[PDB]
Amino acid sequence: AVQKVVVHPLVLLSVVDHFNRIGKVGNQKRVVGVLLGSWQKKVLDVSNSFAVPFDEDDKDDSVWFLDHDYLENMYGMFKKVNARERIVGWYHTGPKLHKNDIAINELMKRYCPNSVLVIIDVKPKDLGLPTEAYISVEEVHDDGTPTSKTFEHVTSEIGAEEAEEVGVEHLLRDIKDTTVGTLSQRITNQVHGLKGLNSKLLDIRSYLEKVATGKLPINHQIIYQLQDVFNLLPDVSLQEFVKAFYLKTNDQMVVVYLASLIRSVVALHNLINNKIANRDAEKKEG
Amino acid sequence: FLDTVSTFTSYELMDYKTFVTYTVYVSMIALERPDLREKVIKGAEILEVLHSLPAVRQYLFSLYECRYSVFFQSLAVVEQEMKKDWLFAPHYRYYVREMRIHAYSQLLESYRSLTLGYMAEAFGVGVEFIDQELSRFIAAGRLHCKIDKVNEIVETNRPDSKNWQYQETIKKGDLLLNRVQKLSRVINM
Amino acid sequence: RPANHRQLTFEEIAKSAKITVNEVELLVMKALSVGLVKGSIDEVDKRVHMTWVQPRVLDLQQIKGMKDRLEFWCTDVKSMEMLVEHQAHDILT
Amino acid sequence: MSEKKQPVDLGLLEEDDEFEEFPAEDWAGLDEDEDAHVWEDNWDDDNVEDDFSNQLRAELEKHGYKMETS
Amino acid sequence: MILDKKFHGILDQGEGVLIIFDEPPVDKTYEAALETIQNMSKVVDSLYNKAKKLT
Amino acid sequence: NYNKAVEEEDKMTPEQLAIKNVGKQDPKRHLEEHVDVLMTSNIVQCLAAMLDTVVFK
Amino acid sequence: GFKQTVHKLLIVVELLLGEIPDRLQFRQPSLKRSLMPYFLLTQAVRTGNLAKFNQVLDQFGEKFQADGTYTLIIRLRHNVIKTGVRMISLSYSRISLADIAQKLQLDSPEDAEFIVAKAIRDGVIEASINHEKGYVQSKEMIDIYSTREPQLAFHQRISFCLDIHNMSVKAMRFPPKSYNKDL
Amino acid sequence: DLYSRYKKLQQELEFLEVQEEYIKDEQKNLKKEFLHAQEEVKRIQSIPLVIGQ
Amino acid sequence: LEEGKAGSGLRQYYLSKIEELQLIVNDKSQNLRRLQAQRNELNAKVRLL
Repeated sequence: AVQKVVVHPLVLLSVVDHFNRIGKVGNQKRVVGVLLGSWQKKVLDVSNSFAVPFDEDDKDDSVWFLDHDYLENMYGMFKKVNARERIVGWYHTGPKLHKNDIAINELMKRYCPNSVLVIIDVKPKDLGLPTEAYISVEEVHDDGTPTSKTFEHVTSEIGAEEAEEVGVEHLLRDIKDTTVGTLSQRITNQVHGLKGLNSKLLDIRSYLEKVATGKLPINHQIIYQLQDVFNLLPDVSLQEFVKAFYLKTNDQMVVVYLASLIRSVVALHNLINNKIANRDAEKKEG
Repeated sequence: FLDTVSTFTSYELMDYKTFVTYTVYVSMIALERPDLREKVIKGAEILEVLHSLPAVRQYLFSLYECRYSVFFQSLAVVEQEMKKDWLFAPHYRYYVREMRIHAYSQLLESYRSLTLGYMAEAFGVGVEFIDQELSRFIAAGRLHCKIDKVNEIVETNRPDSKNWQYQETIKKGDLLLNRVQKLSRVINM
Repeated sequence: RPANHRQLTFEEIAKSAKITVNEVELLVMKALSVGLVKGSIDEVDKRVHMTWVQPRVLDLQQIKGMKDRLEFWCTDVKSMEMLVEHQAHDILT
Repeated sequence: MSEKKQPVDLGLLEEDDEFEEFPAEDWAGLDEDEDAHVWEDNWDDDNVEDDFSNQLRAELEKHGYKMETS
Repeated sequence: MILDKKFHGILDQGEGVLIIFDEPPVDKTYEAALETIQNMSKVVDSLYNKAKKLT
Repeated sequence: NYNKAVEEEDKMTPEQLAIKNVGKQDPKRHLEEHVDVLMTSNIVQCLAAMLDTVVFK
Repeated sequence: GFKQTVHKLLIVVELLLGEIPDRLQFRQPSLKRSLMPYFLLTQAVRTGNLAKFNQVLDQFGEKFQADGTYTLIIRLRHNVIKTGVRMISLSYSRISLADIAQKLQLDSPEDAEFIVAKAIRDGVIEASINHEKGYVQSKEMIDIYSTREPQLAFHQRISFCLDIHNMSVKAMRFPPKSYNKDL
Repeated sequence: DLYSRYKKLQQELEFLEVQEEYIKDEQKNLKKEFLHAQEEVKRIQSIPLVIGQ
Repeated sequence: LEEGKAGSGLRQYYLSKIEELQLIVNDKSQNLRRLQAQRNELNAKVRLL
């Protein structure tokens, strides 16, 4: 149904406010906020959101506390001031997906339309993208397990339309723009290996742990496609790609001729002014 | 000589028929097939002046037609007529060799491999002479790649387009490298 | 065989299926007709090149070999990251 | 140093004192036909010219007799 | 007609093998060679200005 | 095409630079734009090692 | 006036490899007169006639053989046949017993393959030594690296050319510093 | 004074040597600020505008 | 004796060569800081823009 979503940083800075208005009490649980957006178009666009007092139990996980009057009053007044945005779903700040999320999401599945779920981290130490759109749809399983709520990962992007780019750029004054060239390219080409190294290294360790020490079926069926796609590149002998290395290396030669020739053109004004300025300033100094 | 439309009989320096007879060498040899088809074959001037002497028409239609059996039999008139001239004699050695290598590049252009039978019958000469001909035109002529006689068949490869088309600038890269080394010699002195 | 000259010949198919050499073309034609394999062989002399396929049941030697090749890929990407980033961070930053 | 060129120029003066204007005029007999001409082509034309100066200089008049004999 | 370059092909007499091929990237060596030839005049003129100002 | 399109004027520059040598009248520098062209051309060099890493491992 | 020595010795040591480039792009009336006695023999190197040119050298040879110890010319007297057989390496593959052996002034079966093999052991050429019926064949593949391992072929060309052009970039960076140093 | 010029001069060696990495920092940072302000004044020029004479 | 004039003399000449290396570092600081004044004046100029 929905291919991609658009999440503005305003809601995540509202999660910064979720971490600001705590009051130093010692709970810091998965505070659930009422996510708002535009479900009209096929693409989802989050503009702003708000929160609702949400408290769980220490031992029992099935305890969840929501509010209907606060949702209808905040949504009623928010719709009165801005009717272009309506309820879409919710989101929790907890890093782990608990079992009670089917009951928490089930309320906004009954009263509200199909709600999207977003899992983020309480500490911004994760290098990866903090936002993951999880659609709440029921899927048929091939093994015969009963139909239940399944959270499929929907791709997400963090973009601002008109003003939040200006506000973020003015508040930071440290981040740089695209700036195609040497630095913005070589930084990605340096740290990219760590950007994949922390993800893969962080995932395959617990993966290999759950291979031998795993039960409660983790959908082992998708592991066959995992190792299949991993074995779709069986160390090609590079025999056919030699001519492609001749093409890319020939373009490399083109960049060699462009650099040497163009820089040789740049040497004109320098290697002329260095003489005509020094000898004339010297002969005319005294 | 493209302005031959406005030219006329000039008894002061050279007659018109002598001007055509003198420009038929630089035009017939110094031009390739597209240059002839564009300039002279499309033009009506040579179509007008070919009726004066029937030999020129033979040296144009036979060369453009790639018939060496009659071009070599009639080439002796170009050899004898080429010399004994005021300004055209001392260059008689260049037109012969340049025309022979130009015809060999013409026939060898559209032909990759060539047996000695069709070549000997086409040119009408013994194999013992074309042996030293191509042997001297591999290094001396420098027209195409190395030739082999493992099967007694003229077989060339000519990889002069794909990689050599990009390698035509390496000479200017090395000469430009020596020229920027001279630029380094200008530094401080 | 995941790697190390995956390319094969019809001798193993005809030997394992006790079928003649005239029916192996209909056998691979049926294999491509079912849709479980996309293998297209550009061979001149009889050869059997295969493509993407799904086990769909189980493979323990491919789980252990999956850990071997996976750890090898991970330590090679880590080795290239430390190698390039080692002096690259010191000269460019 | 530019001072070692003097004895070499003295050797050139000895080479010029061997023959007095003899190679300038005798070689000028061919230079008058070589003057203003590109000397890059004169290496190939002089290569094949000197190569054929011994025997088979023209050889084009002989092919008409070599057709029936070879 | 191959000497007239109306299509891609080449004949043969000993084996009679026909080969058809083409070279699409024509606009690379032309622009590169023109940049080299045009830059030769730049470096030579630079050596004329420096050779004029020095000696 | 832009590089040659500037070199066609850079062929005429050594005449003025060989005549006047005093004062600057053209606000165009002809240098930093070509530097930027070289920066855009260095993407092939910077990504060639990337293709070397993807092909390697 | 001084480059006639480095140019003279230059072409003298260049004609040893069989390919002798003459004076083409330089026009000065010093190297011409310097090369006038040497022109007949430096043109006689490529044709490679042993008996005639052997007498031609000592015939009018005064200064180039009076230069001292006649070392490189006494090596050239037997290098004529090596440059000639290198021209044979630039020639067709099959070697006959009468046509090309009589042409090379060497008509004998043993020393033909023996000296040709002495040209093969040098390593500057490529040949396929095969004996089926008695004739000596050769593949003589002089095909350039076009579509034959190009990356390893001009790899060092790219690295070296970028090193020289890049130290030339240093040679266009430092002189501007030597310009702005005083101001 | 004669022999003290060596060790006294070493302080000038350190004081002038310390400026190398400093001018490296300035020449590497002020051009980053040059492209920052350059793109900042470049992005001011917007496509929607009025055409005059 | 013959040390302060010969041994410390060549040590002082080596100190003069060190002053030449500090002249290369010196004028490199001079032209690098003049180019720094050029870039500072240009970026300050677009700052005035």
